[PDB]
Amino acid sequence: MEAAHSKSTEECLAYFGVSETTGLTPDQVKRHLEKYGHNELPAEEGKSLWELVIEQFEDLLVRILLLAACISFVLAWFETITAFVEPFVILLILIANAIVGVWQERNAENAIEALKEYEPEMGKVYRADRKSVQRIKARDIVPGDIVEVAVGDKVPADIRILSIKSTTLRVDQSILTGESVSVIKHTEPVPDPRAVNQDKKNMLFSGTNIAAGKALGIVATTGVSTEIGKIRDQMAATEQDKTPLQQKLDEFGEQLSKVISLICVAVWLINIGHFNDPVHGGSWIRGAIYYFKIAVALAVAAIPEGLPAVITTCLALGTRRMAKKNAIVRSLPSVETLGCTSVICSDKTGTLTTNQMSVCKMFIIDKVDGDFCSLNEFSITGSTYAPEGEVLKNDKPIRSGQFDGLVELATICALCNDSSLDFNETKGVYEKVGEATETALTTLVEKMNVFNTEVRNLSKVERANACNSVIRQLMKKEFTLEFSRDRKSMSVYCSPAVGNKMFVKGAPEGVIDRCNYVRVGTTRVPMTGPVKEKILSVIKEWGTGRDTLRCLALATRDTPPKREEMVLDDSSRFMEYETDLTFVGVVGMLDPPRKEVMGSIQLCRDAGIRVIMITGDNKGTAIAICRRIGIFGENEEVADRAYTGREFDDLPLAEQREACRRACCFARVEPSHKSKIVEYLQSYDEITAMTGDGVNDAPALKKAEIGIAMGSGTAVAKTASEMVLADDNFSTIVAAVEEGRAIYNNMKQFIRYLISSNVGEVVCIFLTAALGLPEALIPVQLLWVNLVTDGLPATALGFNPPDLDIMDRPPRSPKEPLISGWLFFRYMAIGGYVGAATVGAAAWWFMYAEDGPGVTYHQLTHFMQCTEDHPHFEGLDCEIFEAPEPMTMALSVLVTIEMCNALNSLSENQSLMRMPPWVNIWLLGSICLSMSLHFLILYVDPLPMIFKLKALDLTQWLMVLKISLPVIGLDEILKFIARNY
Ligand SMILES: C/C=C(/C)C(=O)O[C@H]1C(C)=C2[C@H]([C@@H]1OC(=O)CCCCCCC)[C@@](C)(OC(C)=O)C[C@H](OC(=O)CCCCCc1ccc(/N=N/c3ccccc3)cc1)[C@@]1(O)[C@H]2OC(=O)[C@@]1(C)O
Ligand code: NA
Repeated sequence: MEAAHSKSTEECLAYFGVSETTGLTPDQVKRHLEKYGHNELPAEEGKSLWELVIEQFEDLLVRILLLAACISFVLAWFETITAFVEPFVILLILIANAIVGVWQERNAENAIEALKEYEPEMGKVYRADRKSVQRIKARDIVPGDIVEVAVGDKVPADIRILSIKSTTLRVDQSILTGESVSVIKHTEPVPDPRAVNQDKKNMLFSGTNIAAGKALGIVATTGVSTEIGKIRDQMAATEQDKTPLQQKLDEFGEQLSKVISLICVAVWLINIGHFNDPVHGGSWIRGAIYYFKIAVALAVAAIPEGLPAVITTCLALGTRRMAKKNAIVRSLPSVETLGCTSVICSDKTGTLTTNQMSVCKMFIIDKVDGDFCSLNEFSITGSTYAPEGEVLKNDKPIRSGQFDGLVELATICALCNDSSLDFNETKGVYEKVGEATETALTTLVEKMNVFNTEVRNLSKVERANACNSVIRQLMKKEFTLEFSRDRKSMSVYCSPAVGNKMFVKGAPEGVIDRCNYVRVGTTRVPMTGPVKEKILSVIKEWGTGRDTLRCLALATRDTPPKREEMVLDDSSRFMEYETDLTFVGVVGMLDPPRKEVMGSIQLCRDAGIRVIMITGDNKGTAIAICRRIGIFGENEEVADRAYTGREFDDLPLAEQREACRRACCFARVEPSHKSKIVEYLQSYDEITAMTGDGVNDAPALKKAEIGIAMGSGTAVAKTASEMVLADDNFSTIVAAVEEGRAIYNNMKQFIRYLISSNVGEVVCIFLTAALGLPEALIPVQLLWVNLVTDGLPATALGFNPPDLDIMDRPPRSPKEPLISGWLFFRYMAIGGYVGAATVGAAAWWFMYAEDGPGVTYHQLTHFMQCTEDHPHFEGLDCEIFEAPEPMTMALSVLVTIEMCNALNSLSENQSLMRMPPWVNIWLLGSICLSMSLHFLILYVDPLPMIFKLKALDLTQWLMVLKISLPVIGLDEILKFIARNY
């Protein structure tokens, strides 16, 4: 049954054809099981380790490296023990990344799997095969089963309550909405078919816990058809878009594949003269090997092997840094999307305010005389739940007992209240026991002390519930009509130890409309026009004005109906029992905003981040609270920038999307509205942060770019969110967004640094193949630089001091490329220099170097013909063309250039003369280690044979410096162009 809440208990039994006493027959269970399936959510389609490994090798760049490794293995097979080092190192990189990926997925947690912790293992049913109850597996429960639940039981399916075998039935529905008080259930049907779950007073939802009582019911839906099952299907459908940087890697990969292939065509076209080369000759087996080991070098030089290690280590350190600021980020790639947040949708009571109620104002009727009227407004000091306060009128201490209207006012707050106070010695602070708005009333009557009781000598524990207990002795709480959203009030039936009385509290409009009289001290006066208008006017002054208070109308029924003429089980008749009331007074309490929220809203204004408030208050107070914390101006018109649940649904889908682009406040939203607002924001390409703390909020948290859960929220809300606020404070979001922009600012820099190095390395290898020179750089050397020599200053670039105007700029566009425009031309000139500096360095030692054999450029270009001992050759040893020394010139030039290029990466356009290189201390320290590591591989005896290197003379290093140092001069010239032109 889709709408079993709207059907009577007889209609539900008639639908399935099951008796409440006998239960489903064995043949009915057979057919109901085949029709509706088993009472369980679908299992996770877990990927195999093989599936992950394939995923690791699905990336094009990884595939290129694997191909290069294979070519290297073959070349090593047909070539010195060092030969197979190159294949192994490449493979080790790939293997490690895969292991990292596998570990990441294993650590990852799935919210849908979390939903299964709310699936009980067992369930109690009544079936026709046995007379007594049967405790079967909850998986085997089918719709139409007669199910019994009691205290401690977890509800196994969506159950329509048939009969409550106890006095009352209280259910803990906290998994749906978060930390909440138990809800009373009944058996009468709910008229509205489109009613929300909060109003389904006759339904037991799967996963909830029975707080107290015992009832018999009939199963309405099972599996994915339950309310918790519908939420799973919404989460399954939600697709997680790749972070902008992840998409850029996909872009950089496919564009790099085109350049590598076009270079292979370019080298073939440049060396097309080999078609006119004679046929007889052994240089063809050497030629194919020459271009194959250049292809391996071309792949290593193009791919930044160390970039993922530097990226994942900067995000991991930023997560530890955010954790000290109470921001628990779960996914590392989501830190980039955190700095890109454009709209923040936040709840109020948990995040924007402290959720610590306290009565601040109250008024009782002072005098009614025809058209004249006067009230007795009061002020209450003390913002905590402690009974330490003072009642004031016109800022003057008063004794509350001297006013008779306050005596009846306090008895309502003490009796029409299900909460209490309690003192904790481990913290020395009075704590809350129950609802926050009800605990404020118990604290209020303690500050009043309307009976002038002596509490000075009472202990702190006794002081907490002392004046309340006195009032509790005077009257006897017979029964309680619980709160319901249709009448928005609750009442209690009391008798003395004079006839009986009823004390009512609730929303002002509903309670005052049911008042026919007005309490004036101890007398009674009929409710008239000018009195009701004076009362309702002060209601709007406290709820809409600067006070932003939540008002509660308090009334009594001096002549309640007879006890036998009342039915305490019909929740629909509760409003009829709460009629013909006498207005006593109104109590207004404040949910104060946090201290750091007002400044955090202004930081979002300076950073171009829009804040949207989501409350449960009426539209008048929600707009008033927005004007208080800074969402709206005090005199700013907000006719089309604030909506409610009914207002938003009464709009067509066209005007709903237009409303979400200008709205900054949503009051009393339906459960589906959070996911609808996210989609409308995403339709405008907004990066939306959404808050929530229950399974109801779980689909909206996954749909939003960044779900934000509460540290005190449910486990499902945390597993569904990208960030968890440890202190539930809204300011943690702004601090996490600020840190997200700061991380990406430094992250943008070392990416450009490592990428520009790969550009210069390719130009170096393209010049080697286009001219026919010996290999100036070997893939083993390039891997050592791209992983270690350049990876250390890249990590150091992640610690660059952040800009002082980060929160003064609009959020970054996700489609903004890292390198484009004039910067794209810079790294071409820089890369064109590195490629020419390294190739020219190795060609120097071969040609103009005194320490090295002078050789003609033709000989160097035609060095593969040395074997002939041609007359064109001078009989020079052919082994010279394989000498180690020249590869050290190209390597030391490349290393020193990247050390200089790392200094130029401290700023995009600012000069080093203006922003000095010693701004980042970690960058200078990383350069020292990287250079020392260069000497380690140059001098420590095992390493240079592995890297095919030899030490350089003090004269040779000066040649490296005069070739590498002009990089700073070249890059400063390019920076000087962007600044002044
Ligand atoms: C890398 C080396 C070379 C030689 C190359 O071809 O690079 C070109 C290239 C692909 C781009 C271009 C480059 O084009 C040129 O330089 C053309 C010069 C021609 C000169 C001819 C002289 C005769 C770029 C380089 O030109 C310059 C001059 O910088 C600029 C730009 O690139 C980026 O902005 C970086 C995004 C990073 C994204 C983040 C990222 C993180 C980790 C990554 N891998 N982790 C791995 C780990 C393990 C395994 C594998 C990977 C990869 C990326 C782009 O145009 C880019 O193709 C694009 O679509 C843009 C918008 O991305
Ligand atoms: Na999400």
